Amino acid sequence: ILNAMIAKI
Amino acid sequence: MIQRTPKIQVYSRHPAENGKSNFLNCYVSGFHPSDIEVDLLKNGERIEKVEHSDLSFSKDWSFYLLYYTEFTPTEKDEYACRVNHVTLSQPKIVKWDRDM
Amino acid sequence: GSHSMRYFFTSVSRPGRGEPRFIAVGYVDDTQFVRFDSDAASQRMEPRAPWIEQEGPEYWDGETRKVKAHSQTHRVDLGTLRGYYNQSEAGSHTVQRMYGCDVGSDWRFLRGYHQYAYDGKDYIALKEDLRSWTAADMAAQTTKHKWEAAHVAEQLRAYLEGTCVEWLRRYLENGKETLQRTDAPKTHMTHHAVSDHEATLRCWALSFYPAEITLTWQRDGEDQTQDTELVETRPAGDGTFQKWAAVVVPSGQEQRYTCHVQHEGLPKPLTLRWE
Repeated sequence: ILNAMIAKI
Repeated sequence: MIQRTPKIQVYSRHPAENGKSNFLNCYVSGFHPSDIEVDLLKNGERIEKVEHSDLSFSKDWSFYLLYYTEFTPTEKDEYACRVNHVTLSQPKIVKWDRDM
Repeated sequence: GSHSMRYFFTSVSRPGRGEPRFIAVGYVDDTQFVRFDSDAASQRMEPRAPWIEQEGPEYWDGETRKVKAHSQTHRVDLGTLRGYYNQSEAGSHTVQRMYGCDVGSDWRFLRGYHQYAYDGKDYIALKEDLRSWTAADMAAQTTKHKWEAAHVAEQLRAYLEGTCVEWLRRYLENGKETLQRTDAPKTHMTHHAVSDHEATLRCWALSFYPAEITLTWQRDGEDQTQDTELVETRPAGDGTFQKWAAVVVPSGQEQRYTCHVQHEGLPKPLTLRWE
């Protein structure tokens, strides 16, 4: 499964 | 910006046997950016129902795609792949060779 | 054997043509099993392997929600990166992202990855210790400082060492027939008279899984690496792969040449000879 947190650059 | 030329291979999924159902493949890899136009050709004419895999990329970030379509090879029908990309001044045509 | 799970994300801005393109794909070893396409009609995470289809609505609804959250971040990233490099709004630009985990033969955590690229070049990447960042240029260091303050690496490490490997094991057991298989290469040779005093010997390897393989030619036992035409391993389209290696041999010297095949699905390495 994907990671649930995706921080913006 | 970075621009890399696609490598092109045209081939069948199974060893070519005249009169037996198969899949014609054109594999474009190693290219950048992602915009690329790929066409399968039957006797110089574009094949309509052509599918392609989902865009992915290698460790070096260059993209690869598999275009494919069902076909039954014969002794006389010639097949080929026609690829266009920003790194190509004109479309590159690779002929299908059944022992390559 | 060892196994890996990887997610690949591509984002391409389309000036004047609306929203950016966004494509996500997931892999276990060399087998794709999920995909999401911003231009496709469903707007869902979709199965691409039969063994992931048994996952229920909660899996698909949650992966759809998360993949949309990846898409939204990449939509913002394109504008942000455009500003970092003082680029105009007229040009199309590419962002790529990859992350995932490796497990060894004991199926325990071995390695974790998170890499980010802008216009084909490395931008920022998590180091092997999963605690620090490698930033390519000055712009990337602004992202590095932002992610250090927000402890982005702390959450990534927990995902890579925990969730990533746990679900990798689950996928390996659920798709055991597809993912814990090896298909040995089916091999044959061809011989084509190019002219009257030399001929092409081509060593084929077909229908093998996984993609890793070694195809080499020897003459009197000596490696012919500089004199061998080697094509890139290519997908057959049915989940197996293909590769061949060819050498131009003077007529009457065919008996000197041996082709060697090394693949996980073979009980022992192959030595082939035209005779």
